Amino acid sequence: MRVGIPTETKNNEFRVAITPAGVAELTRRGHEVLIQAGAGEGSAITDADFKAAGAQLVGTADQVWADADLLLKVKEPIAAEYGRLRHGQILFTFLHLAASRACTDALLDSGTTSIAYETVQTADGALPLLAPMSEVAGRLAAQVGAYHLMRTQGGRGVLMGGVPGVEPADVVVIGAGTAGYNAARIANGMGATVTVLDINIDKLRQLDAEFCGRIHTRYSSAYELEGAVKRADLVIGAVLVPGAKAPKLVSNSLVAHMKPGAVLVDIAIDQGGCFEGSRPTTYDHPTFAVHDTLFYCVANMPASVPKTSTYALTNATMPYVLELADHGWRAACRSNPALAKGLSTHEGALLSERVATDLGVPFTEPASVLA
Ligand SMILES: CNc1ncnc2c1ncn2[C@@H]1O[C@H](CO)[C@@H](O)[C@H]1O
Repeated sequence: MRVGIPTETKNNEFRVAITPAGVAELTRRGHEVLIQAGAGEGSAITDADFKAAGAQLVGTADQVWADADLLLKVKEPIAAEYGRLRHGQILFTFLHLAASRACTDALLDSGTTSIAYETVQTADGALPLLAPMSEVAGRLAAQVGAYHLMRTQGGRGVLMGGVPGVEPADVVVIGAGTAGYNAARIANGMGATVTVLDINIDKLRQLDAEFCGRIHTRYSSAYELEGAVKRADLVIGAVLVPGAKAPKLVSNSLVAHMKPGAVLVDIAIDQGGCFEGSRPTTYDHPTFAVHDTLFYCVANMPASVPKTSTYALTNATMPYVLELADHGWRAACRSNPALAKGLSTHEGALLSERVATDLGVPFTEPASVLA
């Protein structure tokens, strides 16, 4: 058994799918760990750090993919990587197959076995590998929203927390899930007057207790959302629905009635976004205009703080990585139903019903390959 970790190849993808701690634990259990030279540098992990932990440093991506029985990544394989996919390999990474027929087809045709980080799901319904990325994105949303509120960024020119005697930014967070909770928490810590909207009153009750009412909570009726958004300096869209696409909760018509220079940060942009006018941008020109407002729609936000997010992710993936390495995909999935819910492809079979219907291709019951 060799576990291989290649360098991430997507635009501004600085994260890596393992850290020296994880390398140490794998090598201690008798597994070889092959890591592409430079793979951790985006995350401030040097080749020397990885080697001291037991990793075999490999000069090329091609050798990692060729030699590895278990291949750990952060993002989905891109076109340039399709020719590296292999029948006898297990790939464990964020896949988002519903968003790519091409990626889905590449995995099936290769016959490879793949497990998606984002559909690994515990009995209580939680998504333990997606969770830390939602936490990072939410906290990032507050700090990037604060920055783009500066007049020198085209924003309204409002300081998050005000100063004594002067109004703070009015911040509206749409969605009180993991991402939204974390956005409201940081925005609140910066001094902003934060209102969180959700249709799940239990989540609002949780926010109300945690901050003793300092974070305002409003039931998200259409009337309430319009009114709050109209008054906001900063709107953070954090309604991320697990699976298919995000609802368009904020219309361009509504945007036209917003304060000039208001900033809208969509952290559901990887699901088409929850604003109507949202188009996925990137760090080069992260913002565009919509009716005198500024939209921030950068996809893959956690990639911008890789030192943090590499650890957040791999801390969460570690026990699954160890199970897969120790026991192989089938035994691991048989023993751990949370991991089985991530099973995506195997030997040309597509194993996600939700992915299959969204693409309109056949689905093979996961039970048929596990039992
Ligand atoms: C108005 N429409 C809406 N407004 C506010 N939150 C919503 C919403 N639709 C879904 N959500 C919430 O989004 C959160 C995270 O996806 C969940 O807590 C949902 O309850």
